[PDB]
Amino acid sequence: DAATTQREIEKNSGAWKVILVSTAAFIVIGAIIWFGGIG
Amino acid sequence: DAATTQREIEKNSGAWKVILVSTAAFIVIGAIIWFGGIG
Amino acid sequence: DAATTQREIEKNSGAWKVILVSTAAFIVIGAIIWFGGIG
Amino acid sequence: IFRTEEILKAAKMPPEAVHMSRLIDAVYFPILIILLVGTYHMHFMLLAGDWDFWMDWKDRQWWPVVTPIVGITYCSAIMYYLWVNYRQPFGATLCVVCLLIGEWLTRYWGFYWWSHYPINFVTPGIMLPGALMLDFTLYLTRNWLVTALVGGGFFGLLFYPGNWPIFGPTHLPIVVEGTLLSMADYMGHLYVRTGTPEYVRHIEQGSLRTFGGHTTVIAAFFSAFVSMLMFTVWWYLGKVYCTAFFYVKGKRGRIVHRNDVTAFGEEGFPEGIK
Amino acid sequence: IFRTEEILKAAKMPPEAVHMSRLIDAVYFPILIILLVGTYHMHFMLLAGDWDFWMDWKDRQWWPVVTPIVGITYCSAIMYYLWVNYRQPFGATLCVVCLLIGEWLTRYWGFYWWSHYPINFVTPGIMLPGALMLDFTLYLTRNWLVTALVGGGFFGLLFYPGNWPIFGPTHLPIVVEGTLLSMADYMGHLYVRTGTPEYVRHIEQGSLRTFGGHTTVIAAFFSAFVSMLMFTVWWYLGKVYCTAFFYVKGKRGRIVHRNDVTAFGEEGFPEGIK
Amino acid sequence: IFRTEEILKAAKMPPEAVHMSRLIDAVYFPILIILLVGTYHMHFMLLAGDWDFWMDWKDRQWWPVVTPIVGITYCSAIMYYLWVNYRQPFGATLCVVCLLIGEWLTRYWGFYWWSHYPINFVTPGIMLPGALMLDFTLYLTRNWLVTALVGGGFFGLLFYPGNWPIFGPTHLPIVVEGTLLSMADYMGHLYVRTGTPEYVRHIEQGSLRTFGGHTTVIAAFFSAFVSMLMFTVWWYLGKVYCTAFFYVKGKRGRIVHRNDVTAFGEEGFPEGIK
Amino acid sequence: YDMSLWYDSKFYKFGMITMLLVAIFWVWYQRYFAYSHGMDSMEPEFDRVWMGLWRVHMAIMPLFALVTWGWILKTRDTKEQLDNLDPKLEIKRYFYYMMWLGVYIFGVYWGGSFFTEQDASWHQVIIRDTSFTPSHVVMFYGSFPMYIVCGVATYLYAMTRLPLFSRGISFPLVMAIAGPLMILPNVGLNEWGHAFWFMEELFSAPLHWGFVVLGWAGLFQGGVAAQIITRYSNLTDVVWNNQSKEILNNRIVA
Amino acid sequence: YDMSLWYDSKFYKFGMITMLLVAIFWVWYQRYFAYSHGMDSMEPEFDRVWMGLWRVHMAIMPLFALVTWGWILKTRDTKEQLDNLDPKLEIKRYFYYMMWLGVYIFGVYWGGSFFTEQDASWHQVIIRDTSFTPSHVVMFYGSFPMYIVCGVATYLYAMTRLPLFSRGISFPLVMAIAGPLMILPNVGLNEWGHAFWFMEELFSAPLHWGFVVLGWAGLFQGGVAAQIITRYSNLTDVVWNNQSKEILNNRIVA
Amino acid sequence: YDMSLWYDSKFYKFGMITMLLVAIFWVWYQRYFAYSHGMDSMEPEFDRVWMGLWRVHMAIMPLFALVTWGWILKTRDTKEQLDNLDPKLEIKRYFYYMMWLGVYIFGVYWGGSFFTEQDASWHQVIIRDTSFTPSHVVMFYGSFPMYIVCGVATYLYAMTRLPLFSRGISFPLVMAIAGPLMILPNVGLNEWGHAFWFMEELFSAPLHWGFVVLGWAGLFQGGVAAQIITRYSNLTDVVWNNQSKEILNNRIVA
Ligand SMILES: [Cu+2]
Ligand SMILES: [Cu+2]
Ligand SMILES: [Cu+2]
Repeated sequence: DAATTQREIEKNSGAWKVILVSTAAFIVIGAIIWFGGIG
Repeated sequence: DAATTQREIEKNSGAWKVILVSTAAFIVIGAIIWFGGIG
Repeated sequence: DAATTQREIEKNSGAWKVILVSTAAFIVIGAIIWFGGIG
Repeated sequence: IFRTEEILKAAKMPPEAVHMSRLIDAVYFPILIILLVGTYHMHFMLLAGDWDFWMDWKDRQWWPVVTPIVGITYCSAIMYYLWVNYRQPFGATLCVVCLLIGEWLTRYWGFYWWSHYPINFVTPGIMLPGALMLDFTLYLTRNWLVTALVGGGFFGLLFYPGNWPIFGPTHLPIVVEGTLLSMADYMGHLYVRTGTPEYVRHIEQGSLRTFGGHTTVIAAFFSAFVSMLMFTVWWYLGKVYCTAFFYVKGKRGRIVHRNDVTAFGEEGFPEGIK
Repeated sequence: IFRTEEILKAAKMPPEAVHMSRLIDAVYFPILIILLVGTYHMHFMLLAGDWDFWMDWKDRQWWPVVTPIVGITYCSAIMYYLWVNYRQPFGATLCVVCLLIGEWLTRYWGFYWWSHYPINFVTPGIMLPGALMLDFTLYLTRNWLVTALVGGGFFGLLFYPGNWPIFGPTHLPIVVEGTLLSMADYMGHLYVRTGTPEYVRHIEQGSLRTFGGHTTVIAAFFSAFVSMLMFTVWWYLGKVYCTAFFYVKGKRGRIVHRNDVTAFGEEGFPEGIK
Repeated sequence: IFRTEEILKAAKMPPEAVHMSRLIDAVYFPILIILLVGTYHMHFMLLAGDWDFWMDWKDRQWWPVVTPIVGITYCSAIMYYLWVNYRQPFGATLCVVCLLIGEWLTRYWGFYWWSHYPINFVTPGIMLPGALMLDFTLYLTRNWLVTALVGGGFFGLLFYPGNWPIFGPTHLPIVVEGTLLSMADYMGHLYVRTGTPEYVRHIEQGSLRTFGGHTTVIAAFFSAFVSMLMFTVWWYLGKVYCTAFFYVKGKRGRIVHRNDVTAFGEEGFPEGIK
Repeated sequence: YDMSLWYDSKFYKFGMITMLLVAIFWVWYQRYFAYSHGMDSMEPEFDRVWMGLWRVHMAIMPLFALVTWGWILKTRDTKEQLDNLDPKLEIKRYFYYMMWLGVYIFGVYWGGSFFTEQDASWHQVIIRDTSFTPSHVVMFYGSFPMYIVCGVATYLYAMTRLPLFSRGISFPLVMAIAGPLMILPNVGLNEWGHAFWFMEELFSAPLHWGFVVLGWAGLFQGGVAAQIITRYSNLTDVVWNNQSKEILNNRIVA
Repeated sequence: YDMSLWYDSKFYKFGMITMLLVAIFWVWYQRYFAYSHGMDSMEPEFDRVWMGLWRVHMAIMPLFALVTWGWILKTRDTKEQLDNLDPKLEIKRYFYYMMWLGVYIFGVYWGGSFFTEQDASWHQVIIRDTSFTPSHVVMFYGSFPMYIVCGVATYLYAMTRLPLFSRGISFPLVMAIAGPLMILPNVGLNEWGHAFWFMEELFSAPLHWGFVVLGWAGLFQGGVAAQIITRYSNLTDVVWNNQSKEILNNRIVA
Repeated sequence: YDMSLWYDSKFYKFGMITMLLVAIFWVWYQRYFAYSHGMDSMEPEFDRVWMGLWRVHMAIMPLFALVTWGWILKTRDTKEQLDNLDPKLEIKRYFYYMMWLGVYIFGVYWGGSFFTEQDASWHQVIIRDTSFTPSHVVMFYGSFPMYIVCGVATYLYAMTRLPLFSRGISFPLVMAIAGPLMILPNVGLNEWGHAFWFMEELFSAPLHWGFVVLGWAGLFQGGVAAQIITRYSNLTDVVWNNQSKEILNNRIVA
């Protein structure tokens, strides 16, 4: 159909950014934890 | 039917007496045993 | 049929000789082993 | 105030049928309660009753491990029965309540009023918060595997913190003849047990591989882990316990398994009732 | 004088078929006897043969408990086979008779005529009254669960009284070097066993929790109780031992279990024979 | 050069389907390799890894018995999977190769480059000839019971002769402080193991019932015998591991096991493709 | 509507009160004769009191079994009467069967729960466990056979008055009863373990684990109740919803 | 022909390289902080380094689970879209499901094989096993939850994007994932055995046999792959052999 | 009527007498060479006598297996001859199969019963068990392989001359033979237990319990005889009751 090509072209670009905003954060949130000595 | 009402009216009065002649005896047979020291 | 009577008359005489040539040999091969001390 | 009239209308029960159903409930439910009391009490006392009886057996290694593993067994099976057959979420709580009723009856009449032991020395005590949380997990998740995991974790973890208010004060130190004891230990020595000497206590003893500050915590997790297994196993045992068939026979004398089926549960039976 | 002609007429067997059936019986029954001798003898000797071999191993704790539990196993399975397949009640008696035949053959040829031990020192002895009573219970009750209960009780209880006439005289006291011994003990010491020293005897030793006057009685009941279980278990094992199917295959190469059925046992086959 | 075009023509695969199948193989086979590495490595190290780690644990009693029994388990199941599903005879060899790859990776990175132990002290070593001969037996016989017998015998027997070239030179005698040691023993003492003292070695110790000249030989046969059992058992476990069904539900909410079937494997499907 | 046509509870109440009174009498006997005549097993007074009670149990319980089982088997329903059974009478008979189950379960509660922790309680005021200790007499020789009789009687009634139970064999019910039944022969294991090297100090000892495995059979109440509820639903459909009687005779045929 | 319509591997490659880099970072952290700050568990530097890494794991891994599971469950296919799914897209989605399985199995390899013999290696250079030893932090608190997230995510994707997995419950897949999943709670058994009389000296000790029994569930890959291959053959028949689509919807119905 | 058309017993009698004579010869050899040359395992006469007998067994028994199995497999019936088999000849062949079973069971009796208590008898006149003790040679290396050959030969004959056995795989027969067959490899367990810490003093020791578990497979004679009796009844119906032959070829098809 078309909604297939489009719903799936939207989850390619959607999935490749929940990957790149989690890569960055998870490395920044764990340093803030490592370098801050929380606990 | 009728034999149902009667066969079952006969086991009500029949069962309530095998209960009252066993209550009495079992208490009299076990005393005769308790107070007689049989054995 | 006939091949039944004959295939089976041939395995009677065939089986009674693989019995009598193994009886003899097995007793001769194990003596040659017993009396020769092979090993 | 719940939705009972809708349930009764969906079941297509005339008022006499509703009254007959109410009588069935009022007859069967006490029977199930008494059976749970008896059988669960026997199972618990003959698998974990020794730590249950005495105050000085409640330790950091064996009591909080043995008790939940033994307790989860009947709870899982009764929860399976109730949930699968009638969609009732109060299985584990009912099991533990029955166990505690039986335990209190025997402690008051057997240990105290016959054997002259004090009541405070024989507090069992409770295992109820874990059963309640397991029931809540089963109701909220509706999945018995997620229930196995989370509820078994809860059951194995909440045992010691839930019993600490009862047996925490019994750990206050006392000095007798220049020797340090826990108050539970001195209570155990004070009240003579002719059949139970000291050396039979299966309690912690310390080890060179042991972290004394973490003992209970480790015992809190191990007892949890096995619980997650035990639940699952006994859940399948529930399917064994609900096996209801008859050995019917005919002709050659052959025996066949036969199942009696509910007519109301068939495809078109409810529509043809009217 | 029994009802054999009626049975043969109900089976619809021509005289040549009757003769062929008689030949089948005369060929197969000795084969079953020899198989029972061999396998039952191996099982009994490798599970309970040590108490069986020697007079001084026949004690009040282990012999009358181990022997019936080991003996009931083959008896239950063979009784299942015979009763279920052919309605023959002589299973346990046949098993014990085969075991005793094998035992006597080996004791005479192995222990006595080769190892120079006296025959009286190696009496096994009997386990036959319990098997006979079990067979009678199975025939009279026709129910295998009531048979399990009552016959297992009989099998576990009658072992010691049935063997007492054989080994009772061996318990007469003797005094050797100022030490009291049972005559079985002195027989064991007299005839040297290079491979069997004294300390390997798994016999009673007494305990501070033991009532010496009741020992055998307790051993008579425990051995009974387990028997009631063992029978039942091995009865189900009989159903495993009668599993008779073929792995047939076709086309994709798929293997399916296939059962060969008796045509005479079908619904209308006997009526169409004529 | 084998017969691949005939196989592809019999499967009725268009060229795009052939390319898609090749991509499936190239994706799935490394996944299976990595899974075998991980799981088989965990199983082997946590059942028989202690004799695997150190040179002085490789003895005549426990190493050549424990190692093949542990190793045959995954091999039998993976061979079942491959042979039954795809007619592929390289199961056991693949398992042992994956185990050795994982072992070498961990020994180089964990034991040597992190814990500073020498590489020669942590040779595992090989278990490959037995797996190869088991694969050859399975391919040549095509029967999994004859394969069980012969291949389990080979697997249990060829372990020690196949490892002797690696650990034979380590048995040369040395004299330290007037005491005789094997060179493996002195290597074990030389390189300190803070967590592994001497007394934890489960190695031969000699016995008064022991024939020192036959020890390994006996260990070569026992390990074989159990292997013949283990294979068989795990072969059935393979059928458990290939169980592929779905819990489907409908209407009353009833759950039924459902199997997805291959359409190409039906009776007339291949003929109707054209 | 008429309650009495499908419900009656006099026998259930009588059995419940009688069992409670018997248990109370056992408790009073234990509290009156244990410390004064039950401490030493070799004293003549120990015989006269506790072995006398044991003999009373050994003579009364077989009489109880005989009377109950004979009455149940004697007033039996023929196959003709079980084929044209009035479904209202069938509802009443299923209520009776549930009440028999309740009496049996009350006996199991008395045997396995109350008179068992009371035994552990006795095991700690005595040097060592005997065989006819005050506790044993009341349960091992009293409570144990008591529930067993009720169990048999329960099944008996069902497979005599309930056509379904007279037709097929209620698998769950079998185990539900056989369990506590087989618990009594486990006293042999208990004694053999206590007297020999299976140790005696713990009450939760491995030799006491035969009782738990045999009492796990009491959890087949799930299958028992499933059968009861299925039959109750079928009877409700037949009697009140004017449905065909064929649902009562269709699924338990050969 | 067009490869891209039924095959894509970017996500698989990214996950593989990311997992490899995470494992390499764990190895470097162990080799840099174990001998200098991991020898004594009571030192403040031990806290600041290894318990800091433990806290980082405890804060990141739940975030990983939340993000992955929420994204998978949020971009879900409705029952309408899963009923008229393009079979070429179904082939692509099955490739994606196999790649999710591959990532999960790579995590299992890192947890159970590499970072386990590295632990035995650590068990011999230390006096006794602790609880947050350098090794533990990287695997027990790092590798273990890591593969578990991937496992759930794998199943999640399948039962969200694969109609068959959204229809029936892939029995083999369940066990394949539940196994290594249940391996993490077995750390409780490990610690309880080490700290008490189950001994600690051997690495192949009976308390370490919970992991092997739980990882035997990873052998249900046979059933998983059987389902995958059956569906792949059906899709090949439908797409390229011009066969009827009814073979895709016939055998997994009620 | 004609007995010879469906019954013959010459081979059975010959095998029985030959096995009995072989056992008698083994007994005579044991009684003549055990006390004088079997006491010490390091003496040259021990070699020349008992290891010579062991070598004779090791050379003769494989020859026995080869000859018997090759003759059975060489004079095989083709699928054509097994499809139009004369049912009287089928009765005769089933009698032959029962006789092969009888020879196999006689071998099992010699191995497991007679030459086993004779071994316990030898275990008490010697210091400790060896490996080629007089007893072992006759059974472990003689009686054991002997019955195994007969077992294979029995099945061989059946699945070569009996169409049913050539069609499907007689599950019970498989176990009935495999059991005593697998008993011979259990000699490895026996030796390993004797030589190491599994103790040797008792004959009813746990290491001797492999033989009982493997010989429990000999109880599948129930299934074997069930198959034999079912086929015998079908043949009786076909031959003498003039019933259709279709009952012989209906139930063991794909
Ligand atoms: Cu007691
Ligand atoms: Cu560790
Ligand atoms: Cu021997």
